[PDB]
Amino acid sequence: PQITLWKRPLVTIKIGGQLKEALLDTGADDTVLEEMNLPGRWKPKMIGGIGGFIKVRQYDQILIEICGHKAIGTVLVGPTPVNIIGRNVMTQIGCTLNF
Amino acid sequence: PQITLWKRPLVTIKIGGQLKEALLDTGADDTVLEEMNLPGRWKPKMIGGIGGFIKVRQYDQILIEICGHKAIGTVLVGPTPVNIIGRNVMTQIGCTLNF
Ligand SMILES: CC(C)CN(C[C@@H](O)[C@H](Cc1ccccc1)NC(=O)O[C@H]1CO[C@H]2OCC[C@H]21)S(=O)(=O)c1ccc(N)cc1
Repeated sequence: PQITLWKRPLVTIKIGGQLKEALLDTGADDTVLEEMNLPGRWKPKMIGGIGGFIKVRQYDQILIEICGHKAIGTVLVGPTPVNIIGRNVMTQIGCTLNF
Repeated sequence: PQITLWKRPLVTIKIGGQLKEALLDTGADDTVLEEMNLPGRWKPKMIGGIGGFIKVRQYDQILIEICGHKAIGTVLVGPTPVNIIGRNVMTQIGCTLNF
């Protein structure tokens, strides 16, 4: 779909059999989700924002479904205030910016 | 133009007579710029993100020029690691997400 930006660009994702709302974030390099129940192994990692860093668990090769599209890639799980879909996923569903 | 997301959606902006590189950030409600010399009055404000919060100076009715397109609105200045063009400006230049 085409999405204007007068509101936050929220989309419904399905990941690990769970339904969540996440922000389409062109300013995010990778995908970060609030604390969630994901299966498998993971390697620690820290990511920085506008206020500093957070420590997260990096899961590899995780299936995400967004508004009918499917993507596999790295998902970071940690104390983010909001679920964010980063560029690593949006490239796989063909998301573009247009002005 | 149309912008894929395989790399950071960086653009060049003209503000306060200065040229700067900024990241088009659909995940940012407000525009936040690194420390820079801006004229006018302002009000203190704090904004939050990944890792915590930061103190910024809130400038209102500030002119921004991106790819010729002109916008006017609130510009926050403070210790952000990256210049961010938020939804408050992208809406004025007709920016949309498309997938
Ligand atoms: C977390 C969002 C709800 C809000 N953020 C916008 C977001 O795009 C930031 C904007 C951003 C971009 C670069 C550096 C700091 C902040 N990017 C970010 O945190 O991404 C991190 C996760 O993947 C990595 O990608 C880059 C940093 C990592 S934010 O920077 O904190 C922000 C919050 C409020 C306003 N008014 C303006 C900006």
